[PDB]
Amino acid sequence: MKGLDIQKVAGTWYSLAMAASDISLLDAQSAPLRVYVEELKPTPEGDLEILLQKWENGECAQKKIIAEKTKIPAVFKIDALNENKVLVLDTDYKKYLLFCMENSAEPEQSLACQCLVRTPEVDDEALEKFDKALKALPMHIRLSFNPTQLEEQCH
Amino acid sequence: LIVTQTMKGLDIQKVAGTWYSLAMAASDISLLDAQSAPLRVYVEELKPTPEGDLEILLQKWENGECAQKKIIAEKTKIPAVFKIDALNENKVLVLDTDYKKYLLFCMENSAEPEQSLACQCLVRTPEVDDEALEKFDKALKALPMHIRLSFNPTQLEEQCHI
Ligand SMILES: CCCCCCCCCCCCOS(=O)(=O)O
Ligand SMILES: CCCCCCCCCCCCOS(=O)(=O)O
Ligand SMILES: CCCCCCCCCCCCOS(=O)(=O)O
Repeated sequence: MKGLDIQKVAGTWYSLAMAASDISLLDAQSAPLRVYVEELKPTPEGDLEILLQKWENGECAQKKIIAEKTKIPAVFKIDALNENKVLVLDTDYKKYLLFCMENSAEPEQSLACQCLVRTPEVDDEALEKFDKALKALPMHIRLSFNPTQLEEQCH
Repeated sequence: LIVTQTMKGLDIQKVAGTWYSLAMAASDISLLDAQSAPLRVYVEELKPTPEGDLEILLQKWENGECAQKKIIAEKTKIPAVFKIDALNENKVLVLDTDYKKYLLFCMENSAEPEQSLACQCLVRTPEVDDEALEKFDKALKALPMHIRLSFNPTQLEEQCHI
């Protein structure tokens, strides 16, 4: 996607759907890449704070990741445990956001994608765009959640 | 669910032999998610019985080993529909097949049809058949699936798709 206005993706988001290239990365509620985005907050430094949930050590834990802008407008660099690049595939700011995360050292084995939406409702158009994008990427696991799970901690 | 194969009739003799679980999908994530999830089963062989029933050799990951089991799917008065004695799955529905390449089937609890629904795409050889996967996806479009899994040929050739 050509260009991102960070100010315009601020606020609450819900992880409506996920997909990954390796099954074991989303294989469990405690799988390494099973993360639920909650809020995107621009920082005074111009970076993007990501508030998300992850099942860790037997509890739903909050994690804070900083996405720094790069020379490519849709690509960010995150200091995270298992991923280091986030690519925003598509967004309308107002309804949905499609992104992918990967570890640049192992791009194929680490690729995961998510469909984020602004409200805890099944956005069929967002899921259609997400599936169309996934058609061209080597995904072997796909997960989708219902609004009740979307309103629960760690779904 | 529409058992499309019911109209065409099912010839058990022509489904005999080796099969590979290329893809699976389920309405409830927790039933198919983990490697030891209850409905994460891998069909190995179909063997018609003298009674017209269908013996099924399958693999299942349990307690850090995988295990093999033989189950008997019993014929019914409706073609492509079978009864299986399992803890919480009791009906197998053969959605589609061409006998020579792919076989789309589903398993469900008739008592709890939607929360228990799982479906699989079986193929004759350990290769990715994207036509089979496309028929599988078209069938899944009308089912309330929330998890989908597909495997690569090496996993197809491995015990328990390890
Ligand atoms: C019988 C368990 C019910 C748990 C419901 C949790 C639903 C959240 C999404 C599925 C993750 C769960 O996947 S799991 O394989 O780790 O259980
Ligand atoms: C423009 C912002 C769009 C990105 C929002 C979601 C990115 C969060 C990625 C989590 C990485 C998880 O990394 S991990 O090491 O904890 O598994
Ligand atoms: C070509 C048709 C193949 C049909 C295979 C059906 C496999 C049955 C798996 C039941 C899982 C067991 O679940 S349980 O929890 O109830 O024991």
